[PDB]
Amino acid sequence: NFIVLDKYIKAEPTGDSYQSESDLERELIQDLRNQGYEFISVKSQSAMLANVREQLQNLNGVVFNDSEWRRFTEQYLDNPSDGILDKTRKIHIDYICDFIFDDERLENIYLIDKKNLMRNKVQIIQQFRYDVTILVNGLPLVQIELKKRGVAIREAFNQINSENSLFKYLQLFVISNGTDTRYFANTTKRDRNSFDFTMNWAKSDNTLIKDLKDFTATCFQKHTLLNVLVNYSVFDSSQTLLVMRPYQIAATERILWKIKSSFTAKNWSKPESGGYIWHTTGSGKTLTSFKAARLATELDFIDKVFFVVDRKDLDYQTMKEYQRFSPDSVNGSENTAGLKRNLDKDDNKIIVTTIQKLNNLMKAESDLPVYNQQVVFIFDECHRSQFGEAQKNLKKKFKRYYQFGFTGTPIFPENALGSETTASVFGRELHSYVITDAIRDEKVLKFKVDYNDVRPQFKSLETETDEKKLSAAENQQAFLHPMRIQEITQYILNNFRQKTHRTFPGSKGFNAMLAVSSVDAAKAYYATFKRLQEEAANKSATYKPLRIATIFSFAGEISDETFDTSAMDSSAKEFLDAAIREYNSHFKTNFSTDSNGFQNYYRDLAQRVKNQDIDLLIVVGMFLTGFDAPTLNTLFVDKNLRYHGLMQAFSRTNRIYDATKTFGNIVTFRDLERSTIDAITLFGDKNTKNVVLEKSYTEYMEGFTDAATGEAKRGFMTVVSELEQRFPDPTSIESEKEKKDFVKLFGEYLRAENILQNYDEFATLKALQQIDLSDPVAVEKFKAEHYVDDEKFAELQTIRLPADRKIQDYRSAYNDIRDWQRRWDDVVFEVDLLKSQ
Ligand SMILES: Nc1ncnc2c1ncn2[C@@H]1O[C@H](COP(=O)(O)OP(=O)(O)OP(=O)(O)O)[C@@H](O)[C@H]1O
Ligand SMILES: [Mg+2]
Repeated sequence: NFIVLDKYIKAEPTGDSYQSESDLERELIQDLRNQGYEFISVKSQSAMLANVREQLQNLNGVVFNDSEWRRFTEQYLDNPSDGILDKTRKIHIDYICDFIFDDERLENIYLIDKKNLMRNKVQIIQQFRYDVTILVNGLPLVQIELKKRGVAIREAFNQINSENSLFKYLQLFVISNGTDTRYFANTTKRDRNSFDFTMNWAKSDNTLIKDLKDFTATCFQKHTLLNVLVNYSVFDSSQTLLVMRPYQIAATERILWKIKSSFTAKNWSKPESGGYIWHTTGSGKTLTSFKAARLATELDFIDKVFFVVDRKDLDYQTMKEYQRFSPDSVNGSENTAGLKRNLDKDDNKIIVTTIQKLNNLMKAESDLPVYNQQVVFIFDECHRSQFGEAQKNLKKKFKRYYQFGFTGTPIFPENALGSETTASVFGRELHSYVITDAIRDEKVLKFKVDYNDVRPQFKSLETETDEKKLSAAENQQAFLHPMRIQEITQYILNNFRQKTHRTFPGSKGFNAMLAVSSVDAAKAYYATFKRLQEEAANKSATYKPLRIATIFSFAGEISDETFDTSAMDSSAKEFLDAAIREYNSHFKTNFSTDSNGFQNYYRDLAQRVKNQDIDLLIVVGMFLTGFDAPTLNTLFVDKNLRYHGLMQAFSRTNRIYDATKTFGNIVTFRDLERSTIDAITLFGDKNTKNVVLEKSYTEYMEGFTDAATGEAKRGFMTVVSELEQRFPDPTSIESEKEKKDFVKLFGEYLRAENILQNYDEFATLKALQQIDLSDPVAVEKFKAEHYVDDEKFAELQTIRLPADRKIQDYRSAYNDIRDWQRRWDDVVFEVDLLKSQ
């Protein structure tokens, strides 16, 4: 009985007017009542408290007196000092209070029955703003915000903890205009707080369920809702609440059903017992897989659950997270001691480990009791090389097992390259969520891939398709040639802030990575960066330097780098040591070259790249696979990437953040265009690249038509033209209609400008807006910096952009109309783009 349905029957309108908010609320209440949600009238905190007393007393089979209830309220349920985070902690972890009565007996008082869900009492109330609140055992856990049919859901979200304090217990938010319904977690954290994280409910085929009637009839089925709240909502060690998306739940629950059905049939340790999940890169594989293992421990018939990852994919939050379930057993090292120690932990089913360690252990160990136990394996995006050996030993040793795997880049026959196919190893595909689905849902970002062809001397070298010549090409004469490195480094320095959206004043923006071909490349780059930055530091006292850092150790798959720095040669070792010394100096930290020091350097670095304490990370093969950095928008690539490695590296930029991050920038100094198309194609079909790859500069300036949606889009020059024709201003106002039309138009302007900030052509056009009128030192400087010859420099002067001041006036008027709107249904303001500018 899956809560993400294989088949659902699109319901019928009554009807029975569906236009207004109270109409939506009427049908919502009626439908929920048909679904077994008792409706009650609660006008106060007092009445809520009373109702809760009733439900909890019934649920726990106990009766408080007024003194005991008051004490229970003040010290556990209703603590005045409690915030939202404390209530979430109470729902997810601390949901049992061991209470001392007046007669001095001790009893466990549950807020929720998680063992038997349906014993829980669900109820509904309405607003005491049109809202409908779902109470579980009296506690409000769900909030449905209702808006009129006309109201744009993104603006509705844009609009909408203290008192009444019981509403701190809120876990799940849902907001509907009746055409569309979107759910999102309740939290105080602000980094997941944008519209991009709101979610549509769906089926196993990931077909969306937009409207309120069907959302209600599916997501709001008591069994579905309660399972989403209790079993499908992850609370991490940073006290962040993440509600899972339908594809994550579908995959997870299908894995659970698979394990159980395979156990009932006593059919195990063969491909048909387990399964694989194809979840496109960035879709949340680590979150879901770890969650699945944790749920798999809840099966009584299972003795042990292995959750296994690749040390290559480790980073700060993830290690912090694994530490509590498997103390000091998860790291870069080869040591199996922590693994075999956790393996002996009494009354404990979960073991997190790295594939390296599991393989080492399975190599060294023979008679381990676990081999004979009923075991579940969950593999999270493991590289092929280690995985094969691990599989050989796994097959030979564990006698009763169900193994599962998550990947965003499966192994088909056509990419086999010496290894076994994913299907051969894991058997059936239990669920799929592909790249095109993810991009359709906006849960993942597109790529803008561009070869920067600025360098004629090195061009034929950068276009080389032959594998052997490329290997031979790494030296000071060809790829590592001082001028090439200097030109690239100068480009990256010059265009960094532009790429990363640091350009407009006071803007926070993003950061970037530089992926390179080898250790010598990394060294050359770091050195050149320091040199050029010191020179620019001389040239100007107003220069504001970037913070560069690097990490690497020793070696279309991306080559793994061990955490043992001893394997490095002396030159690299000394350069890394020097780099860590400098890093230590600036950041006031102590990390050393030794195993532990380098391990903690890796950790601290991951952390500082995630929060933008470091502006550009110069890496070779590290952090190119699993690294999670939503604020990283740009990857610079001097390296040969193909297929799964290509997709995995590029995906470092694919994390959604908000309206500011439109897509990830991939700026390459070697021609990757063909490899990009091949890679995207392998993992999709011949049309996949059109959905994945962003369109051209010319298309965004002059207009085009999107294939997937079918909609026509302006047309930034068209937008600007309409701004000047229709709104010379202030007289182009004052009526309401003109205000509205202007808000819509300028909205388009802001979205288009924001998009075009990532194109060198537009950056150049904008750049040209200071320049000349007498001394052409800055003219030739403009030509050299933007690599623009005279033939272009002539035409760029012909293209009229609107004056900076006119833009400022537009922006301030836009903001004014917004503030006024606070004190119009179709209209959506760009809050996110505004708040930066
Ligand atoms: N259901 C969700 N709700 C909120 N945030 C989510 C959800 N699922 C994933 N995320 C966020 O998306 C980001 C990427 O998650 P994650 O690294 O698990 O994806 P992945 O597919 O494992 O990535 P990769 O393919 O690089 O290994 C994380 O920061 C995570 O917090
Ligand atoms: Mg991951």
